[PDB]
Amino acid sequence: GVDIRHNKDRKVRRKEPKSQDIYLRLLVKLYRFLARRTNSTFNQVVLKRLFMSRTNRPPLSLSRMIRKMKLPGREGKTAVVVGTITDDVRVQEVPKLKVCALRVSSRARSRILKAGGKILTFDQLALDSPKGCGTVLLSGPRKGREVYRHFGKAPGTPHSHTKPYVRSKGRKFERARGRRASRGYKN
Amino acid sequence: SAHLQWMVVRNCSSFLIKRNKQTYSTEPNNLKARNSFRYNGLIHRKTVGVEPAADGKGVVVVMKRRSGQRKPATSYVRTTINKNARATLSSIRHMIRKNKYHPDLRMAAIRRASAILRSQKPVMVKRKRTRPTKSS
Amino acid sequence: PSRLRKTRKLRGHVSHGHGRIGKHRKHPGGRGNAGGMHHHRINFDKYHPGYFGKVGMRHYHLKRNQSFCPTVNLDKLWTLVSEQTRVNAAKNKTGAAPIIDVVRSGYYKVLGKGKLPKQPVIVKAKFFSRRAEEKIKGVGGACVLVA
Amino acid sequence: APSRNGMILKPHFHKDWQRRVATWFNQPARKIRRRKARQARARRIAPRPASGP
Amino acid sequence: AALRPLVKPKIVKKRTKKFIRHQSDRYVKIKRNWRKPRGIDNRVRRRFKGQILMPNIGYGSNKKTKHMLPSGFRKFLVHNVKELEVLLMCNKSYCAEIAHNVSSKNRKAIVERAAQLAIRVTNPNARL
Amino acid sequence: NFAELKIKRLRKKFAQKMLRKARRKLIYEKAKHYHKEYRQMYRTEIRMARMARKAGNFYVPAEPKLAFVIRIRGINGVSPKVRKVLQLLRLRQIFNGTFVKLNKASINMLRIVEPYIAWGYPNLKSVNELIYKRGYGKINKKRIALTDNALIARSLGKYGIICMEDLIHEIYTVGKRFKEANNFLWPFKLSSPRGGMKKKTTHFVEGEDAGNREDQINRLIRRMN
RNA sequence: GGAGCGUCGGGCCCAUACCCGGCCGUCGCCGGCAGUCGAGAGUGGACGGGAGCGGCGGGGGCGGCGCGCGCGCGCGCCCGCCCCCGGAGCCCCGCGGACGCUACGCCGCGACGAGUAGGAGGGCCGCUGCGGUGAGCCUUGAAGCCUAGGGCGCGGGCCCGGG
RNA sequence: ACCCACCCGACCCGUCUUGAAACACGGACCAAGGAGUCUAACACGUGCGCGAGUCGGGGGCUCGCACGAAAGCCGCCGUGG
RNA sequence: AGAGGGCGUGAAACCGUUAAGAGGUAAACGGGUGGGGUCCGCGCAGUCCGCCCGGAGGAUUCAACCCGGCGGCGGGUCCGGCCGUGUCGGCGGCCCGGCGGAUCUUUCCCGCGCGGGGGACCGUCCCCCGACCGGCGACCGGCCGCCGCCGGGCGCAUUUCCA
Ligand SMILES: [Mg+2]
Ligand SMILES: [Mg+2]
Ligand SMILES: [Mg+2]
Ligand SMILES: [Mg+2]
Ligand SMILES: [Mg+2]
Ligand SMILES: [Mg+2]
Ligand SMILES: [Mg+2]
Ligand SMILES: [Mg+2]
Ligand SMILES: [Mg+2]
Ligand SMILES: [Mg+2]
Ligand SMILES: [Mg+2]
Ligand SMILES: [Mg+2]
Ligand SMILES: [Mg+2]
Ligand SMILES: [Mg+2]
Ligand SMILES: [Mg+2]
Ligand SMILES: [Mg+2]
Ligand SMILES: [Mg+2]
Ligand SMILES: [Mg+2]
Ligand SMILES: [Mg+2]
Ligand SMILES: [Mg+2]
Ligand SMILES: [Mg+2]
Ligand SMILES: [Mg+2]
Repeated sequence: GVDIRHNKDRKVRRKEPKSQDIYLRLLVKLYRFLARRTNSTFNQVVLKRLFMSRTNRPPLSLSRMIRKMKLPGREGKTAVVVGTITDDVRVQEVPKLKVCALRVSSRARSRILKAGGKILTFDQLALDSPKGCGTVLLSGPRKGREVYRHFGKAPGTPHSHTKPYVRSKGRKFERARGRRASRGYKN
Repeated sequence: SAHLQWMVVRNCSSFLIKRNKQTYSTEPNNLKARNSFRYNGLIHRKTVGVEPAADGKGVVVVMKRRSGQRKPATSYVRTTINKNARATLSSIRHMIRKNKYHPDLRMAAIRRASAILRSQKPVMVKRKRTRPTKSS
Repeated sequence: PSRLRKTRKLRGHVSHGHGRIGKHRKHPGGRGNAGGMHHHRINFDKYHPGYFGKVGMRHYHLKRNQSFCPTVNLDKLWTLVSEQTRVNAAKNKTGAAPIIDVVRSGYYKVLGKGKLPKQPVIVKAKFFSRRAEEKIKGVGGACVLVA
Repeated sequence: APSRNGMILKPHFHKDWQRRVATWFNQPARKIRRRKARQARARRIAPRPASGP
Repeated sequence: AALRPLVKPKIVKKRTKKFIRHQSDRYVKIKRNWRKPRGIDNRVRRRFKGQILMPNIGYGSNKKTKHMLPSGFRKFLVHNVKELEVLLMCNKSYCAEIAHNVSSKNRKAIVERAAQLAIRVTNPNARL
Repeated sequence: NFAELKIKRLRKKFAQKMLRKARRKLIYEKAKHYHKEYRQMYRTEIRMARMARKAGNFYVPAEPKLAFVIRIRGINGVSPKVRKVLQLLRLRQIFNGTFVKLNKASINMLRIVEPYIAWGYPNLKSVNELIYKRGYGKINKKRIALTDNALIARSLGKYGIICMEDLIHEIYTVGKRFKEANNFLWPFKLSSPRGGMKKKTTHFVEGEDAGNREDQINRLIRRMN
């Protein structure tokens, strides 16, 4: 008899993508290979991200991709995003970029290409740079989802600012006993 | 591609046959009857297939062109080899090795031809061997 | 797809995943939102702060269309018009400034979030913010009230 | 009984509602019937607009 | 002089008797078919000394010889002639079973074809 | 192209074979030295006492540096403070053992697990027999048997420890690099004590097997190793 | 003259505990393999001038960074070569690559494996009906039924023989 | 795998229970039947499509529906959510 | 009629008999052997096959080679032409290229400041040839090399078959 807890012996990370789609799965076959045979950890990070959920690979807006490449020095590079590239209607002038993405929305595609931008697929990125050399690996804001505003220290727990799940906002949906001082108390 | 359409097909094709813990595949120009990527007639730009001759004597090799698949009518190109066993193999060998065509296959293609030339063994001889038929 | 659901995997086991000390009885709490004050209170006042109690003024024959006032931010004002108004402008050389009827596009108020590009406008709208006005003037434009 | 976070929600299934469920298996059959009846009315008002007035 | 398989190793089995179901002996209503007991007290399900055994993955077969018939082959249930020609390139490792439902005319047609290709049949001398 | 490369590859081949020879010779001389070192250590303890004894004097030799610690009772119903220390000595299973350098900290940790272990001061031979018969590396967290020095070197060679012999000298003299050589060794899975024990549950002093038995840990080692 | 009681020896007895080995599963390994040299790896390769038995004349270190299977060499004859795998013949081969590669595949190393309530995963486990699909099976005998017949699977179960 | 013998092991299941072989209940035997369903609402997770949008209803245009009460299309494509 | 008028199939409980075996600790069960039965596989030697080789017998036409024909592959000279990506030149399709636009013009036209259609303009989609480059599985034609098949040649130290 041995004393170990077998409690957290199984690591819960993903191995493959849970999706069954065939084009992504080909990318996975390609980046598994590169991951293992190259020294590049870029390939490993990319590989890891191909297995993740929709939630877990959030969309990267065009404006966010602009400003991250506006940063000093990462000039004449390629931005990479395992998610999708979306438009920003609240940005106007779009520099000529180099981009990798699993998806780019039709607007975002036009705007970039009109600028003299190049768009790449991930099979194309590999041939272009199999060890991820000269890349900017970005990500969309993970904690964008409105979901997260309900997460945390519960509402009605002093110093929480945590959206309650409520049928409809309005004068008479919550905001009585436990928010006003006038009505019982407040947190 | 080859790989893309293998993704579509791997588990669903009419030619496949699971059952009894094995799997197999019945698509034509698959030597080794495997549901493999390697050994699949329909998928690959260049294909080998070693069937027996309809005569009952000999073997047919079945190359695929590259010229134009899209046009299956014209795509495969058959060729009977009805020669002295040892020769038959060598002709297949050269077809495969010295044309640099499907080099991966080739030894499987030889064994198939070999087994086919075994088939055309003698049925009567086998019957004699199994039963002694002596003194009732 | 019953095939996939959990009761298929519970077949054979006695309690059906509801335990055997305590069981699956009918309504052990009370039905629904029963006990909001008594005996379910803690859940109510740690996930629904402010359920209980009145507040504010009644309003008898509310009709929502009276208070209709959809807003738009400067952020994306140029979105209302075709790019070639914003292009034939930063060009032209008359110092023209194209009109943007915001009420046509379905927004009544113009509030002031965001940077407006240095490029004159005439914004026609039912209502404006203070800041939205200011930003518009700073671009070298003119806010315009409409009924 | 409520369990840790969720909309304290009021469904309106306390009356005998299953006595008054109204299915829509008609609707295709309906949609046709209107459409026939429509084409008939056109044909009756011969060169007059199908529209109406 | 029957068809020898390619490799005829020693199959070695961990357990030979069927695991039978608790109290299948006592009652005609209970069938031998294994069932794990889920009873709160249960001699068997709590592994007492002297009781009927519970199947585990412990008893598992060695992967080399799992599904290996005594003869050395694995079955493959052939259904008609066309279905045989699969085994052509195995024959030394898989044999052909013919199905129960196949007719005594075309049972014959299969058997002689398998005899050309040297695929061993596991129920040939039968229908007649 | 061809004959130039071939000779370059043959040259490479040779330069390896030379180096292999060299490192082998180092190993051989390192042992020979350690043979002389242990000899010198043994005699020069006797030397001392005889010289005290010549005078009306005493030679109190050094208190021991290093001790082997065998877990001699099982893994049921064991107090949480004990249990923690037992898994700070890596003594998880029953009849696992470890070398342990002694000091005020370490000794007291053994004091808190006394009726759970048998321990004491191992011989030279004990350190050899344990290392050669049951010497297993921790090599990418896989218990792997020390079949060659290529294993020891690969892991401990950044300390000057390049062979089984070096390892034995680091363990036995409790060198600078003891912590790292001792942790490299996977804890010693020894069999049951042949000829049995005296009594599991009681201390050595009082007839049983537990606790410090100092010299006599070596007898126990032989009947278990 | 213990087969009693107190003190102590040797010796022997056996648990699912410990050790070694087999086999099954699970976990872990930034695990390996989409076809390459390489085992404390501590380089490889142009290419130009100047030359050659020269070399890089550094620690009782006991040694790792440098040395004795060649660097230049045997052949063509001091000068030239030091050549190409469609052929070096291979323990490594960078020219092309499994018997192997259903990449949801295949392979290797370690570790571990009680379980109610409860949870999750996988079931080429099982039932009935639908779209597809098996140039499936079936009066030369389907379903069901029965079987001291033959087997497979850890098991749910399954397949064959005879009736 | 059928029967028999012998050595060792071995109390009857289900269940509520801190505790069941119990002098605790249910159970003579066999067959068939027999219990976590569906709708609605919410939340989180996951898969797919599109993405500052998205959406399909409801309605309409295309057929006697064999398959269709499907399928397709709509400045209704967005009244509206 | 092993379908006989409540009759297709005809399970289990339960009963009758026939056969076999057992029998003082209720039976039944798990593990482990033994004995007997039932069938099943044999063998009237199972010495099991397959390569290659050496010898010994017997028998057909070759292979190796050229020659003629067919088909296939691969290649570069991209040689010649079709083919299409990125770029530049034609402002050439632009009216013989259409849609879209809150871009413009009511110098226009038609219908009643508005609707429809022109006409500018911008965005997008197509012709002409030249140049550079990815020369891309997107194809043809010749030439080359290699492979395979058929038929010609080769009659036997060969190449087959068989024992
Ligand atoms: Mg556990
Ligand atoms: Mg539950
Ligand atoms: Mg219950
Ligand atoms: Mg409860
Ligand atoms: Mg109307
Ligand atoms: Mg209990
Ligand atoms: Mg205890
Ligand atoms: Mg105690
Ligand atoms: Mg377990
Ligand atoms: Mg349970
Ligand atoms: Mg109770
Ligand atoms: Mg009680
Ligand atoms: Mg009980
Ligand atoms: Mg009692
Ligand atoms: Mg009761
Ligand atoms: Mg009763
Ligand atoms: Mg039932
Ligand atoms: Mg969701
Ligand atoms: Mg009848
Ligand atoms: Mg009847
Ligand atoms: Mg009937
Ligand atoms: Mg009798």
